Amino acid sequence: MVQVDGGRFATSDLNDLYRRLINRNNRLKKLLAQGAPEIIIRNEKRMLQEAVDALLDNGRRGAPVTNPGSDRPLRSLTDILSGKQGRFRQNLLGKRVDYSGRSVIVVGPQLKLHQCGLPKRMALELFKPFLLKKMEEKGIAPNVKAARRMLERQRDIKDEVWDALEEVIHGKVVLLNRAPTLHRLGIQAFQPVLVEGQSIQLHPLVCEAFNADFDGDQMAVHVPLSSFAQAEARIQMLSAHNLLSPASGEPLAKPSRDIILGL
Amino acid sequence: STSDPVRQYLHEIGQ
Amino acid sequence: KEVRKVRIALASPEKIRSWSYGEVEKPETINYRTLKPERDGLFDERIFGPIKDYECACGKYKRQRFEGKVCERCGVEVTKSIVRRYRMGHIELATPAAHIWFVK
Amino acid sequence: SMARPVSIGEAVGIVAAQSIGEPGTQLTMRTQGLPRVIEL
Amino acid sequence: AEPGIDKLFGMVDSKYRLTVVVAKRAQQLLRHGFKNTVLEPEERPKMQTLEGLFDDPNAVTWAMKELLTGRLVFGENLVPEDRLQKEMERLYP
Amino acid sequence: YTGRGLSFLDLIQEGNQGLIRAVEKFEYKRRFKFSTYATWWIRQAINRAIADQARTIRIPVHMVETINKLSRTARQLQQELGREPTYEEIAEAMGPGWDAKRVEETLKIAQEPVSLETPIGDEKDSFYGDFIPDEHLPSPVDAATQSLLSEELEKALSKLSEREAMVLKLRKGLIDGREHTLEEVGAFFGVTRERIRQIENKALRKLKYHESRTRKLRDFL
Amino acid sequence: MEIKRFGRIREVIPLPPLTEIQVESYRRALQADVPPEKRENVGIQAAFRETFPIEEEGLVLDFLEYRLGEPPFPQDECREKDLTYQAPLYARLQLIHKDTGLIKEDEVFLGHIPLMTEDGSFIINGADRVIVSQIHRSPGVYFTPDPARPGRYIASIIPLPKRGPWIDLEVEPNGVVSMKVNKRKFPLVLLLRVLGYDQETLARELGAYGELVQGLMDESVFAMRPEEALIRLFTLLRPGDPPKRDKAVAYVYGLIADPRRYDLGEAGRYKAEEKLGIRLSGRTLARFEDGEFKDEVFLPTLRYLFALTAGVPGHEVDDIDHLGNRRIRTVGELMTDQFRVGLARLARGVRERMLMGSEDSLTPAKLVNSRPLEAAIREFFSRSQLSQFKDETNPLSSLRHKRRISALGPGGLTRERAGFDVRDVHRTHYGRICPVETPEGANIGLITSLAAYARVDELGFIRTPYRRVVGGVVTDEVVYMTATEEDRYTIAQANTPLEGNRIAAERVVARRKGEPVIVSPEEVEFMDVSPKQVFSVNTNLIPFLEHDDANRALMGSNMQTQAVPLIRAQAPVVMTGLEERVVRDSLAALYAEEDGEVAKVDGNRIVVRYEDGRLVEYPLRRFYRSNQGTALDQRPRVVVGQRVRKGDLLADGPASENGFLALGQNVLVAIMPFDGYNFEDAIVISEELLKRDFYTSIHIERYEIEARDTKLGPERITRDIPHLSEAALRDLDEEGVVRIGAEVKPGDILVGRTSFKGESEPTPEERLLRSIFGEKARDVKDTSLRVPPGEGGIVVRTVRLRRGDPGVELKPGVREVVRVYVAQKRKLQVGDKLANRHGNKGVVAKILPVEDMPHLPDGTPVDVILNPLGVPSRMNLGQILETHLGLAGYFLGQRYISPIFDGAKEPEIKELLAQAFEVYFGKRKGEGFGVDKREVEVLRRAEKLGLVTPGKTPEEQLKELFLQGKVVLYDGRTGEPIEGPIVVGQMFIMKLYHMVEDKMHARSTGPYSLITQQPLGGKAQFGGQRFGEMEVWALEAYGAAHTLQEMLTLKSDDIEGRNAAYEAIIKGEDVPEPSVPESFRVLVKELQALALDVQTLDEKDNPVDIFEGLASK
Amino acid sequence: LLMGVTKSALSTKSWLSAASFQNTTHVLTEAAIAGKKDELIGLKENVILGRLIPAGTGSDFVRFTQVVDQKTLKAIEEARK
DNA sequence: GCATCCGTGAGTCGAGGAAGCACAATTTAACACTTTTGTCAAG
DNA sequence: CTTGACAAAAGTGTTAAATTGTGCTATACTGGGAGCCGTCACGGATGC
Ligand SMILES: [Mg+2]
Ligand SMILES: [Zn+2]
Repeated sequence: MVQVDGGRFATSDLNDLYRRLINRNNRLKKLLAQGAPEIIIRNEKRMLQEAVDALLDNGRRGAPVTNPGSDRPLRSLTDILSGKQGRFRQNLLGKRVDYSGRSVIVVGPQLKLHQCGLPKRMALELFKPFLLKKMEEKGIAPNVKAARRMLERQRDIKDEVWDALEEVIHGKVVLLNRAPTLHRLGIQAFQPVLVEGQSIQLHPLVCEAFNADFDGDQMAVHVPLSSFAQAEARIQMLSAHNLLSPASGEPLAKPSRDIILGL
Repeated sequence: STSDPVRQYLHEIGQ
Repeated sequence: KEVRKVRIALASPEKIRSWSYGEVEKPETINYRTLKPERDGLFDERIFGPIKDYECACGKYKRQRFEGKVCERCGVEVTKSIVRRYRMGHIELATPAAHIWFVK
Repeated sequence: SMARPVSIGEAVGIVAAQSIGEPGTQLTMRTQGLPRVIEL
Repeated sequence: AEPGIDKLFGMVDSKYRLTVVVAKRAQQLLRHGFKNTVLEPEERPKMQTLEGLFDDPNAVTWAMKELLTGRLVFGENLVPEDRLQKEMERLYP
Repeated sequence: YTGRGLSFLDLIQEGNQGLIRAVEKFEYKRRFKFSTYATWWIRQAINRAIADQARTIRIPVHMVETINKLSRTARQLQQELGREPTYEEIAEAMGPGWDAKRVEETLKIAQEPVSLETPIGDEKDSFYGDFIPDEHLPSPVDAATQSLLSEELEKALSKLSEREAMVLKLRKGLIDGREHTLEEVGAFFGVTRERIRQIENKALRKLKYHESRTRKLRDFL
Repeated sequence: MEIKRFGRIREVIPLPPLTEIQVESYRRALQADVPPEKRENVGIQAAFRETFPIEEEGLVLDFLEYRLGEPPFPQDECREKDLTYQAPLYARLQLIHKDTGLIKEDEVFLGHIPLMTEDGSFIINGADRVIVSQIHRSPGVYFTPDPARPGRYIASIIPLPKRGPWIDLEVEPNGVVSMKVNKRKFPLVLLLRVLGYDQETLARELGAYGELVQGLMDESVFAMRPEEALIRLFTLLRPGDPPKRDKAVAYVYGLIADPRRYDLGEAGRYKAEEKLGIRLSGRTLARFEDGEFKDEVFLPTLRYLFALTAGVPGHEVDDIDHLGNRRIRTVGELMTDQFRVGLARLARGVRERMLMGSEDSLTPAKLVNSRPLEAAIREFFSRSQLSQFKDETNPLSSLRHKRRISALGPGGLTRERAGFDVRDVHRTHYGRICPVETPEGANIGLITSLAAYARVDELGFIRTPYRRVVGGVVTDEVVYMTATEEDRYTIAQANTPLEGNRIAAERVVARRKGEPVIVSPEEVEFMDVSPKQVFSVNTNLIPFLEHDDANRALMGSNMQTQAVPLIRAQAPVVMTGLEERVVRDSLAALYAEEDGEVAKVDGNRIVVRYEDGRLVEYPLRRFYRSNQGTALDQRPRVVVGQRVRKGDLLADGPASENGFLALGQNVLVAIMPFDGYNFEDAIVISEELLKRDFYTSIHIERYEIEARDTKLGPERITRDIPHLSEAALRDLDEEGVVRIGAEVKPGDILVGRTSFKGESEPTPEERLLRSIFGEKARDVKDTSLRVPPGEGGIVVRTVRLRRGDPGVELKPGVREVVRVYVAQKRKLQVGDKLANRHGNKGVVAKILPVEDMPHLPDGTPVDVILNPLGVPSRMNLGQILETHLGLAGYFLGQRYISPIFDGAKEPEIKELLAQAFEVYFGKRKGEGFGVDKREVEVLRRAEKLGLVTPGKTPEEQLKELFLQGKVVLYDGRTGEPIEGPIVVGQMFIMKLYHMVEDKMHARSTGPYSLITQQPLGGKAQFGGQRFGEMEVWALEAYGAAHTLQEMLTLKSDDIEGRNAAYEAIIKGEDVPEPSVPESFRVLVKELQALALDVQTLDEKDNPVDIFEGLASK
Repeated sequence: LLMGVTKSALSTKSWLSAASFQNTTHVLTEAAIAGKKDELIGLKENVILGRLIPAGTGSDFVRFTQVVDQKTLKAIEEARK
């Protein structure tokens, strides 16, 4: 039961389901202490059973319990765990992650197969902890906290921060992801090339694997952090290392529309 | 009605 | 040690009471005026733990030095407020109620 | 993917599922097409 | 592609063993500040900076180059883990 | 009484409790029929139940009565002014002891919490809870700056004497977690209260000199 | 620049008012201007007459009349103050005492009714909204074949939505007719006996069909009295209730006979009489009068069902998707339904209030509590699925939004329960619903557009115009007819050749019930008005539409709604003819009411002296921010002293050029591959476009902040923010708000605010730090509004609302609200999306300097390079034809109007290209230049490619190429010609609303969720990217175990892991090993809340505590 | 016996992976009554707990490989033998 | 064998945030006072 | 290192408001109210 930025209170449906069970339980105790007739006691016990049922699995038996003033059923314990919006599929089998970005993709014809074009402003946020360490290592900032204040305001960013960023990413790779990820080639590791602009440059030969075109598509960006994650991405997930199809064994990074036409 | 708690209660008090 | 297996089983009333740090006896959540958790309610500090680290409800203990202590004035344990994500209560039913999973 | 003997430790089950299901949208739908595969 | 990736893949029976070896060696290099490298001064990876050429800060790059040289030994149960760290600390404080 | 926060069966059971109370107090000598006297208790029980169980955040019965009266007054004024009354009109109509500020505070008191699972958008895949940040647990940036400051303060306290560092760490709660006092600090060391104050002040002056000559600790403030 | 028009079809009638579907429906519902006595029984007047009189059974509350007052505030004020543009509604009601016979009348204020603006939208809580019309099954009696048992049919009786149950009539295999109501089946004989039907009557009426009547002549109940039958039926319908005549009759009367509970509708009643050949007195299945039930439609319905089964020639089944069986519910009808719903709730309180409390001293004002009525009305206009945030990216966007027809919404289908039948193009869609304009995706076929000439009739059925043909000569008599009426005629095609008014062709292409046929002129009865009536307004804006595949035309019409207004917008070089009417009907431009003279012209307003002498001043909407953030302003197009006739243009609105719809620029285009920058829909543009400010748009962002009353103290909007230098406060005025005209970048303060810090003892480290520096902690903290990452511009406006301001209804506890408007002028950049009208779309991938672009021999560089590989697979050849006509127009200096399916053809385009070559090449000859060496090399290749005739002169061969739309093009980098002639022309391209500036987002760390502690989602929340199930599979398939583990724990919800990981990185160390995610701990506690003992064990089966001992008692 | 992919997946020996597929109430109700113990064999169970999946670099075949240089190896062998 | 019923399932990112009063019982606030604590100058 | 004034800085103790909980109304009143409604697959279980 949390207080929102505007001072209003937001609460979960479980509190309402718990209150109903507690209210009915307390009332039954009072009725039993009063020696109420069996008809009243039977109604209270039947309501107590239904209140427990709604708490555990709302709507499974009978009409769903709704919050007065609306017809939206209250979300019970079973609803929390089940379904496409439940705990399993929404929070355990997949998650939202840090060190991730997104932008529109354009074609980079000058790139090598293992390279991508990463915008500088995306890379600045994606590699921020590494950049702060490099800023402190150099004389750009006195400490990590001073360096972080420098990056907060756009007009406070100096031209040596971009030189430091170029050093941070040297040799590292990033993961480029396009939805839907139909097969494992929907994620590939590239060595970023910091570029001016706001769109990600994608190598032409990997568009078929991503099923990507340049009509407005977008991709996500992920930064593996440890040495193990960087080693796996550079060895196993690098685009230049996955040239054949895992499904049929035929080339999957190969000449395409304009390349075929010219040759 | 077995499915309807209200109908079941009304039937019982009507006895 | 490392976790190697996960087991699932039915919980008896005795086991459910061993989990709980106290019985929730009132449907009160918080005070409409002071916004503090109500005693014996669904957000009680005497059951689920303090709302802020190493600070009881009555404001008599306010440091980690009194760690693992329970204030006698308010009854709130002086510990981390993160235990409020892990500590369970319980409701003692006047009469038994079947679990709908094992019925429907 | 490498035209060489598979290496021990590869999740061939996941690869098999992605290989089968990836071209699923290219199957005609209008006993034939994707419905035939689903029934099988 | 990574330099000498074809040769690296041919040095192990499973491609995932190469990643484990590279990832572990990179951690060793970082933990000792690259003072335990088997690479000669003229073999050390370099990065072009505004000031000038400096040692590559990427430890995964260092491990791959060292692994190609053939001066590293990898395997299972080569030495006890505790003794290995103790000796490497002594040799490269 | 349906549609006021309690379900139909909940109203019946609360009413049944008033009916049980009516049988206890009903007096047949008066020759009044049972329904005339019982209807008072049945209604009273139902109304008290609504005042006590209709809201997630319970508002006392007296405050519930004030809220109901304020709603009635606004509704009557609204139908007479041909528009929504302002707090000034409502306060004037409520009577003595009421002003625009009190009318507004009472209305702020009577705001029910919103559900964390209310859908947003035509397709039900987004909810209010998905947009509310958690501001209790420290963020990774906040945790690191706290640990960085502790490390720097530890180094700065190294330049102090063996006892001067203990004095500052004891007085500022850097050891046991809670601040100690001059007398309590003296109890540990056996020195009088006045001397502890001076030695701490000299150490604080020492640290100030070190910080000025390094300026390695001002950024954390 | 002269305009040349193509086409032979003479349209006899102009396009109807494009927004009349919204405007006319709402007028009829309100009837605000009709005198109260002349008001018809429609709209809210029918709602009042249906609920009243409210009788207690002896107080009667009667409704006499209603009236609507003037809106409290004008439309502009409502937008500024977040109000709803509405009129107060009063009802004149009289309370009559049946006992005394005394009448008291007074006018009660019922509430406020939102008012529709002139353009056909609403202002709800300060936001523009549109009520989307809903298509649903028409009420009536329908006869469909039983699928399980061939040869058997079922009769369905359908009332208005939520106005009675659906009734099913079936002939069971036993031969007994069963009536199904509310999922309960029973024999129709019982209900038929209730309606006072005898054995003899059923024999006389339904006994001439065969054995079917014999299955409806069970004498076990015929001898039963109608009263007993009603009691018998009441037991079946609701088993358990004490069978009582008063309760039994009330149930049956309220089920099929109560006009306040069952409503067949005006359309349903009309359809039933048309099908069954009867005349219904009312709109209910049966009438209850004289204390007895009278059948109205059950016997006629059964008679049709029997004869259909028997096989009489004149009876047939119903196509439920036939557009004569599907109707449209407009805003007027949708609003009236919610008015009736809330008005019934108002009556319910009246009855429960007139039976308690001062019975004699009651007045209409005391009885009536209008809160239920207002709540129903506000709910419809706020939380309804059909009440939608208005789409106003450009003038066309809003026009399209008001003509949309949705099959979803309350009372409609479900986005996942709709089959192919509801999503298909029905043959009756011709001329009524556009076959191409629809959302591609999950909503394909569920959202549609009204066709250009179509209008919804009084009953809700779409009609389209047809020209009457008599004796082989087409007359000018136009008839608007529905699909059911259209099926009776042979309708010819609009392109049918006519020699004046007589059909000249001996063979005429026509339709008979939607089937194309070839007939003679004497068999033709009607004619299409024009090809435009088959398509929507958007689709009618695509030139050369007959050359484009429908799959791309769907994209072409949808993308026109996303084009952003430009500061230098231009009307297309090739137009269809609907460009002027779209601007006229959108009400974005300004026109002269009648003849007059312009007296004052200014950037803010225009004053016109009309002939009658009255001065009218028109304020101009300047730099107004729409719902989409695009700037909408009107620019005067007249000068002081200029004479203007009635209807002349006074000022252009957004995206219009001299009254013509201008959604983009006209650019010089070359169709060729260019170094891989054209790859896969990517577009290459010249830097010359940016230099002259083509595709430059103005966008405005609104930032809001509130100062609230708090327990710790009131938040304050101030310039004195703690721990801030003068640089960060440089642009803030004394009031604490950013000055107008300042440029703001990300991280800059817009409004300064301080909030009282919560009482909390500081940590010892920070308490020493403060002691060391001798700084006392302040009681307030910085909580000001800053520019988010990736945003900024120029501050153009600041609005300040304070509590107590006239019309400012701030929330309780809110002291004031500050709104800042930031405008920015966006130029075309890499990653921006461009599109033409033929479905060709792409993002800018490369901006080249002028000297790198291909250029004509005269030195003219092209502006855009398009890949030819996008044409062959898409089959949208209309863009090639547009380019050819654009090339001719470029050199002749003219524009063209080619109507769809009746316009420019290749022979006419080639005759224009021949003229364009004379100016294009004849100019060179006079200048003293011959044929280039580089052109001669290209002409040699061309004849080997079969493009030019061998043996001709270079000039003749160059002309042969030109008539094909191809020119010799030079490479700006080398100076050498492209080895083959290239298709160069002039094309109309739009800058769409999808911009990379609004979509680039990156995050390292930020806000986290409450329960799961995982990162939030959305760029607005500074959230992370979702790593869903399919992404996890890809990492699993790669074998990246450690990469997968990081994203699951260190980067999502491992609270201790992500804290340590961040600290390790900023210290130059490697990230640590992850731990158990917090999501799994939440799962374990949730499984325990279900009474399940979930325990994590070790290799030896001993319990392992994953809660750090924090939950072990 | 022959069964479809849906029935084969739901009758798996791991309740964690079956409960996260579909029919969660049915899977959990039978697992709880039987006291089923999940051995964490497949990929879904390890992903749910945030463990290292037993595939790729997380497989026991390659997971315990060690890397060491000549100088340290000789010292360890020499310092012991 | 068999219908008929119920229950479970149906792609991925993104963007969209109506009593009223009486009275008793309990709690909160405002004094009052004494009792630490923190400084001071000395000494 | 103390050694005595000093002054807030804090705490303890009543007291009175201000808030909150609870009991009580005596003509006779005696069984609710809202859906209404265009999908298709499968098992699996029962009515037998
Ligand atoms: Mg695309
Ligand atoms: Zn306490």
